[PDB]
Amino acid sequence: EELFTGVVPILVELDGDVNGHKFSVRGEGEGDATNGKLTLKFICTTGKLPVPWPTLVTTLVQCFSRYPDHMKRHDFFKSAMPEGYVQERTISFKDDGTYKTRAEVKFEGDTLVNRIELKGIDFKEDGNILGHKLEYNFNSXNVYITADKQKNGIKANFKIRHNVEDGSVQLADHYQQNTPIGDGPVLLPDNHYLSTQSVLSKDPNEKRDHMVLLEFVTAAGITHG
Repeated sequence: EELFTGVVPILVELDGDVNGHKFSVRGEGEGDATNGKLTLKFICTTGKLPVPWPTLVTTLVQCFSRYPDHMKRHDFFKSAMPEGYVQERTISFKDDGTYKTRAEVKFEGDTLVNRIELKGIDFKEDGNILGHKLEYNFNSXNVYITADKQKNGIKANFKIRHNVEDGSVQLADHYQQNTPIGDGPVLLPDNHYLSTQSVLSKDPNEKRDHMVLLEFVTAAGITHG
């Protein structure tokens, strides 16, 4: 019965901890899955953020992807709602540290809500992350999604290339698992991918450390006939 017909509003709240630097982020926006489009505004609610906003983009809602008319049959993310789903990820940054995230994504009335715990261990103090040496952009990936028979959900891995201010690239190898919150009702997709493209900006008026994030996601990689 998985119904994202509207433009559904979105809350994101993350609580985080990197090398003992506690912090909290809040995101409000809206998303239209019909058009694979979404818009979001993230504020760090503990003053200054201790890492680059781009490292958090993956972590900070794949229910919003456009799945073309013939591919609805393979949209786990939606199928799993409103009960929702759990998205766990381990993100290792080559020659630097690591993130564990665990996050619960679900409806709460009108709103789609993504609540996340993130803990980052052992990052170099003059590293590219801890030292905010990363360009404020985010390059696009086509993420491959594959059914997990056993845990009754999906998994994914991919390497994000973050651009560094000196002209080099910071690898962030992502590994991800999703598992529904409820029991009984979900769609397990044959492999396919999610092309996802992102634009980071700033609000002219916003005093707090923040990110504006526009984002466009469509699914493809099944074809038929």
